Amino acid sequence: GFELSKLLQKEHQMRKNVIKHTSARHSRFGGLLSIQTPDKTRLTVSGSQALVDEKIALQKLDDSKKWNKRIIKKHQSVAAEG
Amino acid sequence: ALPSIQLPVDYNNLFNEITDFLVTFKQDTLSGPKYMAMLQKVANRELNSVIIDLDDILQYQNEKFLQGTQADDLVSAIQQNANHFTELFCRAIDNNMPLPTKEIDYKDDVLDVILNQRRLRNERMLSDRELFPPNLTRRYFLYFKPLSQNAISSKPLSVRQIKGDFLGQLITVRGIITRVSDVKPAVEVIAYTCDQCGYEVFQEVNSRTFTPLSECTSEECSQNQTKGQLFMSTRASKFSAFQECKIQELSQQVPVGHIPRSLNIHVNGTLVRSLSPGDIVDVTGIFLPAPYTGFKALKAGLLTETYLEAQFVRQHKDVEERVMELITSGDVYNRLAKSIAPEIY
Amino acid sequence: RKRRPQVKLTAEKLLSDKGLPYVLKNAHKRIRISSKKNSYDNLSNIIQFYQLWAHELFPKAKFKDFMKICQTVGKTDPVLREYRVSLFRDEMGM
Ligand SMILES: [Zn+2]
Repeated sequence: GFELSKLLQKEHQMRKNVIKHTSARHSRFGGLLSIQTPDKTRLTVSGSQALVDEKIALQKLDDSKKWNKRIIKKHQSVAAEG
Repeated sequence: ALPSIQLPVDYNNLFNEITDFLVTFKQDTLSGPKYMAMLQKVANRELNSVIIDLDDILQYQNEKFLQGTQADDLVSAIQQNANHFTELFCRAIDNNMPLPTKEIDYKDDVLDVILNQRRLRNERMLSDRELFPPNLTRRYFLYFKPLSQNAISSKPLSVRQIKGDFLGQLITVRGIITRVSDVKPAVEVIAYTCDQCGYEVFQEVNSRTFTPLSECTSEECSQNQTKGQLFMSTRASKFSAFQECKIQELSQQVPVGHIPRSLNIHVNGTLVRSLSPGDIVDVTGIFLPAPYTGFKALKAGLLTETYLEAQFVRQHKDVEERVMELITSGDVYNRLAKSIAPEIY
Repeated sequence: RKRRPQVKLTAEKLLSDKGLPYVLKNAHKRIRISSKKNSYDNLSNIIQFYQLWAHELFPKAKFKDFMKICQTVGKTDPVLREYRVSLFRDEMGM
């Protein structure tokens, strides 16, 4: 129970850091933000937590892309041997 | 596949006639062009309803006949096909839009800021070291008013007298409105925003159904071919106050042994909510068909419904001096008793 | 039917006005490392300018993937290598 209480404290701190990023309102509560670089441009992100801080908005703009690079895998050839 | 025919109506000459009529005509019979003053009030945001009167057009072509020249019978071309001529008059108004003469209040208009940023986009991208649909920028709702006392639109018709040959034409009906639905917003331009390229796209709606756009078709978004997902924005979308109501044939117009028929009237823009249930009204509107989409259009085939896009609505229906005259008449009780229901004794 | 080649990070792309000349023009102006700020804010300020530069240059790839393809192009393209030695030679000449 001692180690269990410490694991729940660690889980509570990680859950608090997760729900910092979580929007306070619901999902359909639509918030659109236009960020500009000092080179004048308009980039639109959709979120409520990303409205206030720049880093969550830039993490959204990084995460909104659907193209992923190839990561080659060794395919775990150790299991082929007995 | 699509063979072509020739018709004796020139749209370019008729468009020139419309854009000369907008700057030429002035009504001095009541006692500067008055329609230009109305478009100036549109530019000053004074009014949102522009009513083109066909009696004014008939008097304008009569004045042209007095000058000795001849028109191309513009009012008959309005009465034959008013649906294309609505957009033609809208483009003629947009070609002759006056400059605003008062405070713009630029903070309220979001579409002005969006189009300013898109013109910045266009000058920056094409620096090299139509952009918007016309219904998005339109703040005015166009209506038509039929000619009277001067000819099919002038003659009022029953619901049963409206036939299949009256589709596409400006008609007039007399009837009692049975059911009026709630005022609902109907879209005309949908705005989608790209989360990657930061651009927009506008999709126009001219049907009962529409499909959304999934991926952006921007030049910058497709040059690097990133697959940005489009997001619909209701803030920059173009809306209209649409209301559907049902008009019924009057019982005097119904022949003996028949059941009255009902017709659908769709009102848009500033003409909304004037229709009331249980009200005998005259409705002048463009008689347009209502086509389906998809499987209903495939199964029902050529058999298509219809509706009415209303353009003008007319209601069929000192006092103290008359009260004092009734006082000096004397015996108000007996006079108001015996005057009510004169068939009894 | 050859319709289109899918775009990658190329030698003409780094040598544009929007690219590494943008870095030489504006990186010393934009990047500020201060001892008063903690290390998270300093590292995020390092990442932020390069992330905006990546989203202006090659927006198709994610930012870690962008650094991986920059590593691949820096190992591969010779025009980028002679540009990289030209920058160093121009600064030691002065
Ligand atoms: Zn895009």
